[PDB]
This record gives sequence, structure tokens and C-alpha cells, in this order.
Amino acid sequence: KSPIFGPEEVNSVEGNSVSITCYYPPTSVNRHTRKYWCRQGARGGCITLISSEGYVSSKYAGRANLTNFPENGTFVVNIAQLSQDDSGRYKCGLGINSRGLSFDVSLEVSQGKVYTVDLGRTVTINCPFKTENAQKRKSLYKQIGLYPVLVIDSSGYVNPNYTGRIRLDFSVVINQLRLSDAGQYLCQASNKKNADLQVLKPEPELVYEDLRGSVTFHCALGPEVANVAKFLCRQSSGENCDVVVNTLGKRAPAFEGRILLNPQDKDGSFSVVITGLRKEDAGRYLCGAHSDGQLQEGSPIQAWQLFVNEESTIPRSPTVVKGVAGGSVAVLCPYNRKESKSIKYWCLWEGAQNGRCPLLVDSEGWVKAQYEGRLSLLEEPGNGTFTVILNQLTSRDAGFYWCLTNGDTLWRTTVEIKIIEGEPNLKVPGNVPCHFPCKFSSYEKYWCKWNNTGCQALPSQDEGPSKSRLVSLTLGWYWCGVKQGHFYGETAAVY
Amino acid sequence: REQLNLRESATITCLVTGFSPADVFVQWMQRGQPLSPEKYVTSAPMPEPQAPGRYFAHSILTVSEEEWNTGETYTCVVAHEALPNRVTERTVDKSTGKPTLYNVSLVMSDTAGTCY
Amino acid sequence: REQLNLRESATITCLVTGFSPADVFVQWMQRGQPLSPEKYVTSAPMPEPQAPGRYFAHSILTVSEEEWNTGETYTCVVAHEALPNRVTERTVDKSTGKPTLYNVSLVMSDTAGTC
Amino acid sequence: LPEVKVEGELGGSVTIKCPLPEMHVRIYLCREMAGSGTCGTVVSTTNFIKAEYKGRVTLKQYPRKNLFLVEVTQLTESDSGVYACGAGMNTDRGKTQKVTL
Amino acid sequence: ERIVLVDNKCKCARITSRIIRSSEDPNEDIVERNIRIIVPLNNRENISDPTSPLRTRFVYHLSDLCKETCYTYDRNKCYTAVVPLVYGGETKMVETALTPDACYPD
Ligand SMILES: *[C@@H]1O[C@H](CO)[C@@H](O[C@@H]2O[C@H](CO)[C@@H](O)[C@H](O)[C@H]2NC(C)=O)[C@H](O)[C@H]1NC(C)=O
Ligand SMILES: *[C@@H]1O[C@H](CO)[C@@H](O)[C@H](O)[C@H]1NC(C)=O
Repeated sequence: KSPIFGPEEVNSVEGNSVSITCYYPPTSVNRHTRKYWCRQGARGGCITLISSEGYVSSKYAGRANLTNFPENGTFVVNIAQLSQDDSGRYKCGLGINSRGLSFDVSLEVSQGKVYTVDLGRTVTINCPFKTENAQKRKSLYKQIGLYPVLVIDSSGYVNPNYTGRIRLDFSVVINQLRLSDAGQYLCQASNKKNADLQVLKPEPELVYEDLRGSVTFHCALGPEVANVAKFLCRQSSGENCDVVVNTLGKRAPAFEGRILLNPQDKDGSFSVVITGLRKEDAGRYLCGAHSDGQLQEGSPIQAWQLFVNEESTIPRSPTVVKGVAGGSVAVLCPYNRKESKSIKYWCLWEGAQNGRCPLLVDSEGWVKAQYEGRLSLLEEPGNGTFTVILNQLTSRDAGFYWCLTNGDTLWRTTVEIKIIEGEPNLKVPGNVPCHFPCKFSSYEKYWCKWNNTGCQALPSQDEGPSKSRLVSLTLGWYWCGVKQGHFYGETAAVY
Repeated sequence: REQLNLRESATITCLVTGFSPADVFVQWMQRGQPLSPEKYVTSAPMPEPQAPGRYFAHSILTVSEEEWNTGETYTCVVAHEALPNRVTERTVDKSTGKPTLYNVSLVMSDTAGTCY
Repeated sequence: REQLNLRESATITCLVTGFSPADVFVQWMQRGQPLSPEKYVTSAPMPEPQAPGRYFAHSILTVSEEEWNTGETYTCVVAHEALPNRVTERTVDKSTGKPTLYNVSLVMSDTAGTC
Repeated sequence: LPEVKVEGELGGSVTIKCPLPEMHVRIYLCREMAGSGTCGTVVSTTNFIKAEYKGRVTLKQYPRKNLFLVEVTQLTESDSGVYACGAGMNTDRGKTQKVTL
Repeated sequence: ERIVLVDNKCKCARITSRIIRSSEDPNEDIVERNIRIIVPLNNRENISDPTSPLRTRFVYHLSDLCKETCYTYDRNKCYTAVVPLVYGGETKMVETALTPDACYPD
């Protein structure tokens, strides 16, 4: 369908300006075509209300603006002087109206002591007191059925509905409010005075990401709730948070290896990283600490509306590169051609929830304990990718590996290494044996002297298939591997 | 369809499954009269992997590819001492599929538009 | 159509709407290579009625009605400092320009086709 | 799409030249089927030869300049169709070397 | 649920297939084929040649698409032609942009 993404549903009060941002896949055509904001008329197609090419309608004359941000890949339509008439179904898109490439935005304008807080957040209500009497008999009162049906006992006992979260003094403070808790409570002190309580579900922070890419969520919840365990939903049709990742330890089965969770900062703001996004990742992701993990009411939450573009510039990456135990592999990791590398970090996964990646190698050349020697990263194929290798086929190495870079567009492409025991394609350990099958020998079996800084080729048996390869250093860690030239085939570990 | 496109030949397959005595015997009759055993080849019965006493057998009869487009029939007769009256006939034709109905709908409008 | 009924000469107009800055340069090319400037006569950019900062020109080419009736493709080429490759062109001729009849022939085949 | 115009008597034999892309997956000669309007193979890269044209035609492969040659031993005056050579699995629209007799 | 068999932008030919489940059982699910074709009706025979005659006959062979003259401009593809722009005495061949939205240099 259309790769255009915007607010599925805006809303506002009359006389208040609204800003609607629509995301489109950044390409030259998309950056230079017409950007249109039309209104789906009841019978008849769009009547174009505003366009990027200087057009504005009968209305939206001096009320509206349409700015195009090609670099961001977006366009923002601003509508001022909103009215009850300006409510209905609109479309924001590119090119021709009768053409598809668009997104549907449902705009609704609502007619224009109050305390408005998010669900599961602190709030307090004031109730004026007559000072002529020292303390008249007062309690809390609720607006349900024309008469405050007992909501707080005058003795101080908490109602079953408002249990264990209310304190009374005239100030009453209640925290962890659910959606149904708020109401225009009429409190008396009998001196009756009005009040208002409002709960608003936080608006989702739209995130438009690409297929075969990575996304990051920043759950900056209030510090207070900070220490309570946090989680990350994925909101379905009916209210059921298919919990994806949890601070407590819960993990989603179809998200293994990939997802990494940053530890909580000083406050309570941790980031969740997802990689290898697919078309089924499109949906509302809801944060929320509330120890249990399941998104249950009365908890501070933060929302995101991820949209995965199905027309992505990220090229295909081989998802799995399984190999022979004692042999070697080759992992070609794509990166942004525009911005060249800074640090080619290469990682592992601890789990499906924690998953703190362990930079096996870096552009400097620092290597981990078990991969000290038996692992390398070799820039070329320079044109916007590279090739990290890992010889000497240990089993334990099975898992998922991330091709990190500290450039800009941070795709953290993931690759699965399925190791299988079998015949090794090249020969053994030196002192200097080496062997690769004749079918695999169409290339040029080579030797390198292993350096964590840079692989440098050195002389060995440089002939035809000889038993097939071999290594000679007639007069450390060394590599005896096949090379395609541009790209590279497997390795060989000699001492 | 794949092989039909080749426009070289057509392969039809009797596939007989569940016969326990395994002395089954397929035979092809086309144009009401039996075809010579040269055209059709019948495999030996083999045990049903998904069960026990039931077996299975093929019989693939090859034919001119345009004969199949001709519009023939090619019946096949599994005769085996277990079917009710000892013979079972099956027939395949170019139109043996359940009827397909079209739904062409030509929009000659210049308004009503498409959907990406 | 009223002008085409008289069988005298037909006038084909090229409207350039929407541009900005005020310079535009239109050329006419009858079926192939350039028409010589006696023929058409484009005007000068003059602020569009209701679009604050854009303008519009208009170039009119007069041809013989037979010439327009045989079926020649006439092309208007605009050079502006705001187009992609500074130039663009739109051609129109007898049957594309407001034709009385649409004559099509869809011939779809192999509707099946192992896909 | 060229169509060689060959004539021969009842015993006169005709040879057909068609390009060989060296693909060798399938290179074939196809008589025009006038009874239905499509194309039906007579000889290909795997022995299939038509029953009506039984053992009367043969194919030859040459890599010197990529020849596929059809040699017809006999000729029963039966009006030869449009022997359109082609390549690939799809016979009907793989047509190239058009020949009529 | 649609499986997009083909999407040919050279001919506006999209084929998708779907197993529609009318009844609530097996062997009654209709397997479909949703061919959608958009006819230009004003495009020339030679898409890259503006002066070519108008195209009236549109042939679509669903096998050549399942796996060359185009019918419609692709919106992602930059189509250009060459036109002589004589201004002064100096005739110069210039690269006119047939599709201007897609032909902006990067
Ligand atoms: C019209 O069609 C032909 C194909 O049927 C093509 O012409 C060639 O294509 C290049 C592309 O730039 C043209 O610039 C060349 O001029 C053409 N070769 C020739 C004859 O010069 C293209 O589709 C169109 N070319 C025309 C007619 O200008
Ligand atoms: C209209 O199309 C038909 C069918 O292709 C053709 O026979 C006829 O000549 C065409 N007429 C015109 C005026 O193009």
C-alpha cells in the first residue's frame, strides 16, 4: 500500500491551530512531487484544500500553511482557526489526488478548578474551607449520579475503587489514576464548590522507519516510577499488550537476538533498540513501568506508532550465514554509502530482553577474549559495506551478530550464524597444513599474517591445488583463506 | 501448466492410495479401448508411510502434449480385489476443473481513480 | 471547435502557469524541428490572478487548418530557471488535443499463464 | 523476426538455421499449429519428436558461430508450417527465427 | 492477504492472488486472480518520443509480465528527450525533461 504515514487521528478544540506531519519515503521523485492535503468529500473524491505548489482553497486562505522538509522526508500542514465545520476525513499525499499514494487522517474538532494529568500520574484537588468553623465534617465526594455516592469514608477509610492511593487533608492527593478515575467532582466544605479532573491518553510519538532497518524507543518516564519494572507493549486490536521486551526478563519469542535494551539512566529513561524490522512490526508500542510487566492500568506509559516503509533503500542482507565447525564464515554488513564509517562495532546478544551486544571487534582493532586472533574486520568491499570474518568454527559462536556503526542512520543490521559440524573446507593447524576443495578453489587460496590492526598477506605455498593448500614460513597467529578479490571467502587458522 | 507450456508432452498421473493386499493393477483406457502398455508405466506398490496396511502406487501415462489440449479423456482403471465390484474408473479432461467465472469490469470513467 | 469549423487557420495556445521568477522562454516546434518566430507570439509574464507570488505566460501559434487537420504534432518547449533540466515540452496534435472520439483496443491474452 | 521462404518438391529436403545463444537449456523448432493458432514444438533440446514427423527431422549444434540446424530427411508434401525457432521453457512467445515453407 | 504476483510499471499491470474464504470450511475457498490494468489512452506509441503517433492498440500478454515498448511513464524513472532550442543563431540540442517531477538532479 501507500508508504505515506501520518497521524491516523488528529483532534483539537475550535479556534486552536493544529499541525499534521506526514512522512514520505525520501527519494528525488517524492522530494519533488506535489504535496497535497485534500478532504475526502462525502461523494466525489478529494477537493484539494492546500498544496505544496502554492495553492490554497476558498477556505485555508490565510489560515493554513504547507511546508515541505525534503531532508527530514516529511511535510507539515498547519491549520489555524479550527472550527466545528473543519471536521471529517482528510488525506495527505503526493502526486495526483485520484491516485492512491496518500494517507488518511481523521480530524475531529471538539467544542471549546481543572486538573488534567496523564493516566497513572499524580494529581491533587482543592476544596475551599470555611474558617468560621475550625473543621466541619468533610470527606471526598464524587460525581456519579447527582449525589457523591461514597467515594472516601469520612473516617479516612479508602473506597474499594480508590484504594490505597488517596490522601486527604483542603487538599486531596491521588496518584496512579486509571482512565475511569477522573471526573468533575463537586466537593463541599456545607459550602459547595466545583472542580474538574481530566485524564488524557498520551499522544503517540510517530516514528517512521524503514524495512530491514532499526528503530529506537526512548522511554523517558518519570523518575518516581523509575525504579518500578518497565516494559514495552505492542497494542493489538482489543486491549492486549503482546509484551515484546521487559526489564524484569520477559522476552518475546519472535524477536530473539535482535532487540537490545539499554540500562536505565540516572532518572528513568531507558532506550529499546529493535533491528531487522519487518512488515509485522507496524503498530503501537506502549511503554510502562508497573512491576508486573503486563500493561495494566494505573501506570505511567509512553506510546509510539511505528510505521515500517515497505519501499526501503536498505539492501538485502543475508540473514543467516551458517558454517562448518572448525571452518570460517563471511558476513557482509551494509552501511550508509553517504556517510562512511567511524567505528565498525560488531556485537553479540546476551538475550532476547537484555541482549547487551558485545563488540567483538572495532575499527581500532580491539578484539574479545575468545575471538582474540580468530576474528577480523576487513573494510573492503569499500563501496558502502564491509566483511567481518570469523574462522576456527567453535559451536558456542552460534547466535546473532550486529553490524554497528557510529554514523548517522544507524541500521543495526543483524545476521544469524548457524554453525553446523561437518567437513572443514580448508586444512588444519600449522607449526603448516591448509586445504580447500577443488570446487571451492576456482578463486585464489591466500595467506595473511593476522594482525588485530590490519590483515597483511605474506608468502606461503603459492601454487595450484597442493596437498588443497598449505602454509610455509621457513626462516603468532596466521590466516590461510580464499579471496574472491572484491569480496572474500573463508579462513584458516595456523600458528 | 509448467510442462504443458513446454508444448512438447503431457503427463497424466493415476495415483492409487490405501490398497492393503497390494496386488492392485492400474490400466489406461482412452477412447473406450485399452491403451497399449508401452505408453503408461506403473510403479510397484509401496507401504503407506503415513499409516500401516494401506499402500500406494502411481501410473503415469505420457501423451502428446497437444492431445491433452485436443480435449481427450484418458480414464484409468484401478482394478484390485477390494473395490466393491472390482474396477474403479476415473477420467480427466482439459475442462475437468470446476468452472471458472470471469469478472471483467471495464471502468471507462475519467474520475473514479485507482489505489496504489 | 468553432475555429476549426471555419477552415481558415487554427490557433494553438501554450499556457505557462505557476512560475517564478518572471522569465520564461517558449519555443514552438512543428513536428520535429523549430518553428520560426513569425508564427507564434508569446506574451510577457504577468502576475497570476490569485496566487500571490507566481506568474503566467501564454504563447499562441497560428497554423493552417489542414496542417492541423492532417495530424501534426506541435510541441511547446519552455526554458525556465526552475525546471529540472531547465527545459520541458508538451506536445499536442489533432487527436490528442480534445479529440471527439477515443479509439482503443485492449487485447489481453494468456489470462492464465503460470505466474 | 525473419521468415525464410523455402521451397522443395515432394522429395526435396529443407535445412533450417536458427541462432544458438549457448544457453543450451532449450533450443527448439516449432511448427505453426493452424488448427488452434498457437505454436507446437517438433524438435527440441531433449529427444521429443512429433509422431507425424516421426524420424524425419534432426538437429545439429555448432559452436563456431552458434548454429542450430534442422535437417529434414524426407518430405511428404504436407504443407510445412511456420517453423519458428525459439529458446526457453515458454514455446509460444520464445519465437525468433521465423521460417515458412 | 493478497500475494502480489507481479507489479509491472512498464504497463500498469498488477496481478495479485488471494484465497477468499467465503464459507467456513475447506474446499470452498475461492482462489482468485486480481488483474488490474490502467490504459494510458493519451500516451504516444513511443513513450520517449513525443512526436510519435498516438497509441490506440494495447496488448498485454500475461506471460511476458509474470516473468520492449512501454505504455506508461514510470513515476520513479526520469524520462528525457532532446529538443533543438534555437536562440540567436546558435541552435543547441538540449535535454528536455518529459517527466519533470522525477528528473531533478540529485
Ligand atoms: C523511440 O523508440 C526507439 C525504439 O523503438 C528509441 O530510440 C533510440 O533511443 C535513444 C534513447 O535516447 C534515442 O535517444 C536515440 O535517438 C534512439 N536511437 C536513435 C534512432 O537515435 C527510443 O525509444 C525512441 N527514440 C527516438 C525515436 O527518438
Ligand atoms: C480504431 O481501432 C480499431 C481496432 O484496432 C481499428 O480497426 C480502427 O482502424 C481504429 N480507428 C481509428 C480511427 O483509429
